[PDB]
Order: sequence, then structure tokens, then C-alpha cells
Amino acid sequence: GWVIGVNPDIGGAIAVLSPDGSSQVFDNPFVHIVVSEVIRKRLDTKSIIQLLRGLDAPPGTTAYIEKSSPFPTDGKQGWWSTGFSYGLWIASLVASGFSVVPIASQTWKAYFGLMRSETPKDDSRQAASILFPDKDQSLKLKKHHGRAEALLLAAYGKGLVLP
Amino acid sequence: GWVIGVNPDIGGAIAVLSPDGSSQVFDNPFVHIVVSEVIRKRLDTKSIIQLLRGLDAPPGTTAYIEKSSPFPTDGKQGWWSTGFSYGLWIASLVASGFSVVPIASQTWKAYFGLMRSETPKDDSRQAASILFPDKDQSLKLKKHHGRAEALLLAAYGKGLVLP
DNA sequence: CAATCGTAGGAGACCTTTGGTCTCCCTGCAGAT
DNA sequence: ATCTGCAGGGTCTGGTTCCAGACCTACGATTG
Ligand SMILES: [Mg+2]
Ligand SMILES: [Mg+2]
Repeated sequence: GWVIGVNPDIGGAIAVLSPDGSSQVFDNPFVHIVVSEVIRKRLDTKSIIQLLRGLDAPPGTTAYIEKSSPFPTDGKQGWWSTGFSYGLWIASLVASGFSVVPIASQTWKAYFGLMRSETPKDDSRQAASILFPDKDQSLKLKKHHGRAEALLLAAYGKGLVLP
Repeated sequence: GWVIGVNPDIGGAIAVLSPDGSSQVFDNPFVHIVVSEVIRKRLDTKSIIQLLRGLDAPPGTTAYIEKSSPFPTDGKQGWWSTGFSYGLWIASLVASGFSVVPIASQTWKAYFGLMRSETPKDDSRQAASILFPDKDQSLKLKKHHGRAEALLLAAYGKGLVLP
């Protein structure tokens, strides 16, 4: 049936797969906010809830979400932001009636044979373009790898196979 | 005029103040989760949303929430968990129809004259007991300071004053 | 169960398989074209 | 604007133009 895949971080996206084969992918809504006298991007909570409420996916649809797992060498702001983005998305999905299933990036990458790639973000856009050819135009920029990763997480959840 | 005050961390609480002067305070629901082969406490998303849905406070009620601000010397896990709990609560409150207003701890502490105390958690329980005497029995343990801080945040938002 | 103390910390999936091995980002800021 | 590269970082309020002063939290463990 329906499958949702969420790539939750600031350059992420939510992909929605319908039973008739169609797909949608939306960039994560964000806002600019002032923190410690500089500008930071933060997810836009109201817009995410509005987006989820507008989906045709019925209550109980599984929403796969990529599990938050920053490196010990990443900065503490990286740790805070990945936690924040994860919590915001999990509560939004639960409140909107979806069944949240966290998935490690290694899981869907291994499924599509994408591990240890020299060009992982390019490879993600290529794989997503082949699985979802009507999204090829929406994946033409390097910055679209977040869209590709959400689509691939959803594709994993739906059991799709590359040709 | 209803007022909600949320102390969002793992030992926190949500306080609800009604226009008739009554109050409720609920410990934050949590679950035990496995992470890196050890047990960690994490907020319980479903129980938080269920709790919010059961409140009598009408949509549009303001929910003051204590702003997340860990120290630079706190560990990266502390940074992740304060971010996660903050995001989970913000999305839960917005999805439940409440108007979220972040408040720094310094703001409500200064308002009640609590800064630079030798016993800050005891003083919070004492101040909350004086503002909400029918919660005195619910504030008598040292571990109840999370409840006290949620009540004081709500009291700040309502404009209450100590005698 | 409740209180207290002290430092500030990866996490996850699958193999080699009851421990071992290998994998994975993310943010924040500056720069160039 | 899009991309690229590199290191891994506090933040907030009241008082102004930056300063001064203030604030936790988590994750372990132990003791009764
Ligand atoms: Mg991502
Ligand atoms: Mg707190």
C-alpha cells in the first residue's frame, strides 16, 4: 500500500509512495532563526504538521525514518541538531497517525548495494532516478541528494528493486 | 485564560493552569530503550500526545516551554538528548493545537527572584508549593523539582506573584 | 525507591557469530564561481 | 545560487551597539 520515508535533517525530505505507483517528495520545510547572534536553519514545525495532514496516506501507514547517529568526532551542535530534528519528526509523524519505524542508513544503503561508494550522494540520486524516473528532473542538482535519500528509504520500505 | 508550562527533559513535567485557579502537573512519560547495548530513558512520544489530547485546555492555549541550552562542557549525549526532548515536545504541542512560546530558565527564575541560589532545586519546590499549595504533597521529594519547575514556568506565563 | 556524586560519554547491522568487524553520517561556517 | 571544503563549535537576557552575568542537562555509578 502506502509507504512514507523521512530523511529528517535540515537538508532532508519526506517521500510518499502510493499504491498506484506514483511518488511525491517534499523538501523539509525550514526557517531561519537567530542563535548566539548568528543565523541558523531549523525545521519548520508548523509546516511539517501541515504537510503531513495534507497527505492522502491513511492512518496507520508506516513512516520509515532514518535513525539519528552522529559521529563521536562531530560537534555538540551537530549532536543537538540531529536529536532535535529526529524528535520533531517522530512526534509529528505519531501525532499525524503514522506508524514510525526507525531505519539505519546502513540498512537501506546495503539493500541497494550503495555502501562504500566513492560518490555516495551522486550514487543516491542515480539510484533514485532509476527507481522513480518521473522524479529525474527533481534530482538533477547535487543538493537534491536529500530528496534521493528519502525516496530510497521509502523504496526500501516498499520492497522495490533496482533493474 | 488557560496556561501550559512544559519542562521538557527526562525528569521534567507539564503543568496546566485553569482559569478557575486549579492546577494539574504530570511527570513526563518515559520508556526504557536499548542504545549501544545499554539502557537509556527516553520520552514516550505516544503517551505525551495522549496526555495532551486529554487536556481540557482549549486549542490556542499558550504553552510556555523551557528553552534548551546545554553547557559547552556537557557531553555530546546531553546535547543530543536536550535537542531530542525539545523537538519531541514542540511538535507534540503544535500538533495538539497549542501556541508554543520558548522561555529561558533565566527569565522565570529572575521573575521569582530565584537566581544565584545555593539550593536552586529546593527553592523551586518551595516557591511552587507557595504558589500552588494544593500541590504541596506532590512537591515534598527532592526528585519533584521537575514538577516545581513546570509549575513555575506556567505561573510565570500566567503572571502570578509570590506573597 | 530516593538521594547523591562526578564527568561529559557513538551507534548500528551483520559476520567472523555468545564477541568481532565494519559501516554510517550530521552541522556550521567560509569560500569560490 | 549552487557547489565545495573543513572542523566539530554555547546560549540567553538585560543592558546596549558588545558587555556582563546567568542558566543547565545526561549518563553512569553508589549509598541508604
Ligand atoms: Mg539525512
Ligand atoms: Mg528541566
